[PDB]
Amino acid sequence: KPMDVVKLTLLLSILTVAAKKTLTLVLDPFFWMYFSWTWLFWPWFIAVGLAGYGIYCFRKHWLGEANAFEQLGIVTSVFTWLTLVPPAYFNGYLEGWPYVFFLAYHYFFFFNVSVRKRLYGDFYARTHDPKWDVNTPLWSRILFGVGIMVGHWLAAFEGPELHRLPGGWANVGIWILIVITMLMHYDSTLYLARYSEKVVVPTAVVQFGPYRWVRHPIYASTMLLFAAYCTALRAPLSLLFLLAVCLVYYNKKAKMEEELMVESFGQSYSDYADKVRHKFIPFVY
Amino acid sequence: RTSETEGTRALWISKRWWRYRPKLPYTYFLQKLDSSEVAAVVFTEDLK
Amino acid sequence: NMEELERKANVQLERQLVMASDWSRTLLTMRGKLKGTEWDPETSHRINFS
Repeated sequence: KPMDVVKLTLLLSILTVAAKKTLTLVLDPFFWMYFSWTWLFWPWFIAVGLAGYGIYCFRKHWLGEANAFEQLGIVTSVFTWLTLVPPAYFNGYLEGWPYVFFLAYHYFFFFNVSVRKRLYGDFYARTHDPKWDVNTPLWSRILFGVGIMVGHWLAAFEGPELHRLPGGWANVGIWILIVITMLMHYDSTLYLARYSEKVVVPTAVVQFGPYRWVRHPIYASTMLLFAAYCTALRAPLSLLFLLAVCLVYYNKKAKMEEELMVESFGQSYSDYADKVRHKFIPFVY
Repeated sequence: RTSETEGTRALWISKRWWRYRPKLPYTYFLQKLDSSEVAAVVFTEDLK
Repeated sequence: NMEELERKANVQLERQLVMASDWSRTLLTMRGKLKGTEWDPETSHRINFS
């Protein structure tokens, strides 16, 4: 057909123009002087370009079509954008504790995956009653996330520069806090997930290990992770502010969950809560 | 000379290892240093 | 103010020119156009100290 030949000529012309534009961009030494003028911020090409991928995958998961890599990228976007970006923004050099806490946060959140895969077939959601899982208003969830961001940026702002913070025998307490946090959280998770038949359907009342010290141990362990984090860059003020905001939201969800399982269980969790009154921190609250 | 930059020249290299530096000529460096436009000269240990 | 900004723009132009010449050299050498020239010469007989 003649129109096919005409369109082939047009495609050849526009491809010639595009290839010529690309070639005269490349072999021009001045575009090489100006486009290699942006390599100084090759650290800042990645840390923001990945955020668009993270939010795009977040929207895709909100629709309901997310592979494992995209959800991993969602939590990675949150966690990296939390830990590494603010001190890199404030001092321009990242060396030391922010790296290892970026590792530690991912090592922390990949703990429901292993427990819910070992004693299970795969990561697919199962069928259960709708009333079992406690929900909480969306504005409060967004407020929790925003407060966590605010406290982390304020922690990086408040803390001294990464070379002024001491080492030696003062960095050994930080390791102690890290290890005790991950022990308590893993014990709490292993004790909670052992007694549930479905994904979250508790058959009985758990009162073992971290449950005989604190009624809500996973929550306390998570906050203690942020407390050790605010101790790492030496910013106690942010530690106190996350104490306030995390305590407020997390106590709200704890009250909702507790009233649900007191209604659904009765005297057992009643005498258990009589045994351990201290709800989040040992004999502080 | 009471500049607060007493020894803040090499640890900059050590910290911002992940930056980029392009190549500069020699006789340009000599002619540029003769007119005193350089306030920092940081050597490599092996004179290369 | 305009004098100081003029000096700033002029030294900017100088540095732009010298890295532009650097990129021009390292680009034009790779197409064989600088072959036989001083920047990309050819091997010949050696030379002694004297």
